[PDB]
Amino acid sequence: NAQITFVSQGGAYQAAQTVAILDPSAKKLGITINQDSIPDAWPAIKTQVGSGKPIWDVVDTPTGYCLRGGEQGLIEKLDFSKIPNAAAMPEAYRSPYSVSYEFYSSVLAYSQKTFPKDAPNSWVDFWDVKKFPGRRALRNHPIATLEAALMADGVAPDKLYPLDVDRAFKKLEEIKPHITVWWTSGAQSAQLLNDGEVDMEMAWNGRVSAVAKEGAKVSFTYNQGILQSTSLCILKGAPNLETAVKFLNEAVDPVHQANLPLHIDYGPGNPKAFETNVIKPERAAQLPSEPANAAKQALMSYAWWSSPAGEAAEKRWASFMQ
Amino acid sequence: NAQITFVSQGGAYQAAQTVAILDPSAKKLGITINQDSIPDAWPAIKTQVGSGKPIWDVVDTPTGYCLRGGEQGLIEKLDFSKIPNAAAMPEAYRSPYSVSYEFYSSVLAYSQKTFPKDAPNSWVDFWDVKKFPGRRALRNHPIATLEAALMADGVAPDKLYPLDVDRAFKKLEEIKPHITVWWTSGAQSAQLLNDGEVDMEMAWNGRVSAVAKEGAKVSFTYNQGILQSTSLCILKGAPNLETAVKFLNEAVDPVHQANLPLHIDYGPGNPKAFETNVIKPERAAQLPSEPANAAKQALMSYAWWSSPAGEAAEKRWASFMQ
Amino acid sequence: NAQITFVSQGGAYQAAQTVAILDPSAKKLGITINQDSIPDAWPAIKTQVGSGKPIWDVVDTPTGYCLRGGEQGLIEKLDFSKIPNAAAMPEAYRSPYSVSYEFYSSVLAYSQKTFPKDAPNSWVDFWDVKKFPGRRALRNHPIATLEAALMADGVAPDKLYPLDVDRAFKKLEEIKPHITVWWTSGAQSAQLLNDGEVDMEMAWNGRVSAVAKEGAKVSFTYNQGILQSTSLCILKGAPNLETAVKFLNEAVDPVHQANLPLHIDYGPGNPKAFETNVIKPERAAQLPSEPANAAKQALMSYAWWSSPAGEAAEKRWASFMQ
Amino acid sequence: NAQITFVSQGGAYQAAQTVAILDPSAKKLGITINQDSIPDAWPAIKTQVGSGKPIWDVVDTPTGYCLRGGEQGLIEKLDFSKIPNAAAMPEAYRSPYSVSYEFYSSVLAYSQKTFPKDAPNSWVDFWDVKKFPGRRALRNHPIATLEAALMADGVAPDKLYPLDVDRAFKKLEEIKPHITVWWTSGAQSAQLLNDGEVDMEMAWNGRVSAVAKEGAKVSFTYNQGILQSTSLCILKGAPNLETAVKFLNEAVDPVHQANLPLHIDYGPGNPKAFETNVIKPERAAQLPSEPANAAKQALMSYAWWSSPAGEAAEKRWASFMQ
Repeated sequence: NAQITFVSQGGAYQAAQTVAILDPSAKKLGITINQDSIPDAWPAIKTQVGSGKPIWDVVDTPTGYCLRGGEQGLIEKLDFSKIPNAAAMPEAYRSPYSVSYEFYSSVLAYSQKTFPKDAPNSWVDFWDVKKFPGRRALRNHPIATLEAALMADGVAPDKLYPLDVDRAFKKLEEIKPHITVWWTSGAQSAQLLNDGEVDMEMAWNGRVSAVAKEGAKVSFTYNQGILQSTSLCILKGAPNLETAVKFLNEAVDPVHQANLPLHIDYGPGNPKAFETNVIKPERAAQLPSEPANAAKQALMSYAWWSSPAGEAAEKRWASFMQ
Repeated sequence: NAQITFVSQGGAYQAAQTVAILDPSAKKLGITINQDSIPDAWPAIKTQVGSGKPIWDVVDTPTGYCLRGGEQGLIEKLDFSKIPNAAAMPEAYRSPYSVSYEFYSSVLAYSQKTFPKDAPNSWVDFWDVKKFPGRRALRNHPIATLEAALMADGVAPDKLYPLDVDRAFKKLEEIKPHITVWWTSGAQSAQLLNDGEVDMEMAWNGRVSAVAKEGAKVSFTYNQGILQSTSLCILKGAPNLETAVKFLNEAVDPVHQANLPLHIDYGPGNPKAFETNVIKPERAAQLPSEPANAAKQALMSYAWWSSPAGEAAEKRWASFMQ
Repeated sequence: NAQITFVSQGGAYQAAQTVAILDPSAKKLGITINQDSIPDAWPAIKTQVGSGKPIWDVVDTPTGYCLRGGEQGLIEKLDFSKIPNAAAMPEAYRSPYSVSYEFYSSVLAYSQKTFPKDAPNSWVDFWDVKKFPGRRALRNHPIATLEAALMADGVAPDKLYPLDVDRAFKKLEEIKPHITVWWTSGAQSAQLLNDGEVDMEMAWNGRVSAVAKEGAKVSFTYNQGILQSTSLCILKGAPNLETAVKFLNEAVDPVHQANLPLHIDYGPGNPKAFETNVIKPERAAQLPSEPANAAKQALMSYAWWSSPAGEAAEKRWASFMQ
Repeated sequence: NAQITFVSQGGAYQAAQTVAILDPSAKKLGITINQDSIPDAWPAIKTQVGSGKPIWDVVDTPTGYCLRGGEQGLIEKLDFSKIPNAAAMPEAYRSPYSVSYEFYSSVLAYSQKTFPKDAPNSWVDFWDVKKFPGRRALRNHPIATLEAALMADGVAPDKLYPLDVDRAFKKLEEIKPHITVWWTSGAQSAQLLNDGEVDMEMAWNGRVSAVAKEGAKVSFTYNQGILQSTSLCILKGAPNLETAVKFLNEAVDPVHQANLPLHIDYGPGNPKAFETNVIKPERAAQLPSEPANAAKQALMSYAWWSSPAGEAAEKRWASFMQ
């Protein structure tokens, strides 16, 4: 009869979670997991927790929000001695407030019709409209976008942080007159590649993979990709705290975690998933957080984005868009 | 292996569809159903279909949109000779472009803590601030909201259309100083009830149901509720038209339809679902479209809302809210 | 050696507090009271409390903020059995989070040079530029301003709430072309009366009293004044909670409280102050919260201003100012 | 009974002035000193004096403003034959329009938790992110900030003026990606140190002192601090000119001046205060303007900052921050 409410970003992503993680976890614990979905949980987290009576227990959200939340007292400090699967993960994969749930990438996607050979392969390529002609799109948001701009200006993937925001914006202003559209949704970013409105764009790898698999002649590279993650955390005042903690342990179980990539092109939060032999070699080669793919990417710094510099960067975005 | 992309509104609702309709249909047809989610599909549908190469095949959307969509050539005129389960539904449950999928209600919800006995039971009660004191919320949108205002003014549920828009707005302007919050999302509306910020509000019955299951001392009545529906349609140019047509038939199969209420508090688009003996009597009595429940409610006129009068009413809403 | 940090709005007000309340309290408890000042404490309260380590213990702020703070979990719930002076105040003068500290009024001030006889005496007078010619100023803020606009439109002082905000703004738009300036600071509002730039304005009674006493031929009426208050509260995570609680008890001691009006034209938060015979009859006649003065005024509803309707009213202000 | 209105910056600082200077001066002169507070007096001074009827008499303000004010005819040219305590101060401590009131510093403050030993001890250290890792803040303002940047670049404290503005900005642009927060108020700067959001920052020494007294494990050094002052001046047209002139004389009486450091960590405007034996040796050694402490610091040039070059430097700051 025990119960929690679990919230993620919906779509193929949440359906994939349901098959690999939510349903096997509910069945194993003997609980009911009520689901919700929201594109961006942060403002609702603040309102819910502030009231003292949030309707949500467990939130799957980009890791920076968990950190910001913990730092502002909105998120439960986790007692890891009650979450052995997470405690057995390496320290880099968790915070005092959260545990890595899955890895995704913002990548340079492109048209194989425009580029059957010699595709753009880095942000320096993306910025060079002369050497690589074609319509382009970036996300209407500074996250990952600033990192790409800095890499286009020659910064090494492992020397980005703390971001030189002034420098990133100058670089973005430079490319602006060559950006056909600044997308606001994943589906939009997929449609832009599918109908050939752009020849290249930054996109989430899951969106690119899905449209490719549907038949679109598009692809992407992990080279200079921006490697990101969502994490699970528990809201302060969660009405089902004790049950939520038990669920957290199952949600990062290696075998459950290993099953996620069987249903969607995202890597397991828990790297022990690769030890289960659930993920076949071919499949593993496609995932954002497979060692060789991860080594090609900039690892997003959630310390930087959760800090005041991240907030300030976001405030400058609105100003930038004109 | 044939496939389609199916789009709905995510959350508990899309999870419930997956268990009852999507997975069994996919298994039965031997296909893959890729899912996506979006709050409002209309704008993307225009863009996708106008490109001639949409990424979505089948959309689940409030029935009114299907009507406007079909007229404007954004969705397929269906051939019901190929969709026998739909063809056998009464004509009132379908259009030339769509089929009723699911029924939900906008209802008067209220705190049982505040109203242990003698709860408000109609929009007349909701407008009666001296008899029923307390904090109140309405949705920041004209749909259902205008009908409630007319019923508040004594119009009978079965005599609403065509709506006397002037009269609705007049009643609305009268309650306005007494509205605590004009909510904008389902989740917000549930949180408002859960944390006691409002003692009564219009809300979707599914949201109220879910909060009450979590343990909140709240309830609602179907009396003077506004009975609404979503329908399934196929994008014009859908890349998997044939498979999509076959899925629709499975989507409104009476047994699949009957399983939906087992997982969420919405009524089946196909009334034949009540004859399957799948739903328990006690559970049936809780559904928006159960006959006894439907009889207390206003049946939304999608013909009126999709007409020029409906458009003009939406355009006024902006002026009203500010 | 015990210590607290106490924060108020500075100026003559804080100097007056220091003589009547802070210094006698520090001396009686044997503690050190470190002082700070801020025009509007709310944003800093959120940042400080959110960090878990606020530098402030006790905040004197308009009562609505204490309520909003308590409702959002930023402010300590007071254990009144440890604050006998406050527990002995009537329930209407405290909340679960705060205790009334002092009363002030927004009043209709005017020039005795322009109006040596038949001065404007209500908001209806203020809005009638024909019957009462002269330059006018209001505050650049909706607080008290909306209440006055509604009273000018004929609403009774005791029938304002919940505010009909639409109606208040229409009324404010009507007077707008006749407002010479919308003041942003108390000192500015005093200077406007002193140099005759306006003949009448809404102003805080303390500002008007001070400039009058300095020699300016100005006065004001309490008729249709807006009666307001600040309250003391303790921030969650206060580094000196226990000492802060002890201080709270002394800060609303009747005799200390009775001394405040000897140094500034504001009424005691604790009405028992009038029982001490510290405040002379003549002096008492000048105070915002003396029974006869209070009876002439609209009593500001902090329930209304601390609620979402208050926030929405504030958001409309920015839009209004053009 | 004669009176004046005295204006300063409120907070602990104005409270400390009241005990040490205002109350004793009022008692000695047999007058009433009405107080006001404002963060920045300049704009109001222009308005008040331009009306010919200011409400303020005596203003306490950063010395640079006095110079510009006097030149533009906003404040009285003082007659020092009537202010003997001022006349006997060295000429460097006064202008024709003002007298040094109090000395404060902008200092390198830092966490002792983060730096138990080997704390940063100069702006060179502050700029040295590899040797001294940690979060950092600077004030969002060019004053003191530019000097720190020049010292960071190796300029000696006594060789700063006229400032090489280009070089300052170049150094500033270099540290910029490493600045966590650009603070805007003293209180914010104290909170940042107190809650560990920064491990080092420029801050006013009074703010750091106060936070350290509260128990925070923080400190600062006078090394390469920027030594600054406020002065007293009288508004042109002051309604109580004669009384104001008499107050100034009492305000810089050596004994009154010597009492100020007993209540706050600022140095006396009148150096003769050190000869009164009022201040304890250990306490003197903590003051910004103690000789040994002054010798480690840059003495702000109010002549430079008030010049056209200074104005031009302020105008560039806006361009730099965005």
